Amino acid sequence: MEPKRIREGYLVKKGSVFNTWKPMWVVLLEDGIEFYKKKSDNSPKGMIPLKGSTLTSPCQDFGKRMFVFKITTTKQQDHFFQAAFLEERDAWVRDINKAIKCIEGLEHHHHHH
Repeated sequence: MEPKRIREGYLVKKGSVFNTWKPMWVVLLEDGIEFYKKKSDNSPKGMIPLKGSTLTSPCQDFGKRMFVFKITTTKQQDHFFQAAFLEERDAWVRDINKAIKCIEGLEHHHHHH
């Protein structure tokens, strides 16, 4: 009903506290991926620009355990987060990287004339 995001779920993201790794709620939207702690902590912990982010798969030595990839928002903001399994690892990183690669071609204001 109210909830209207492209791909929302709950994965652990490392970026907000003192360098750690804890599960969290995150919703990638077609205009930006904003994630909080629960389906709606009511206050987002950090957002991701849907244009200028990178993807690292595999990732670096930051976990490299189950399925943890590393993204780099145009603001040099690394994002090492792991899903619950491979299917959710490529489905989450592909949905966030897809929306970011889709906004680069989804602009408005046409100047045909």
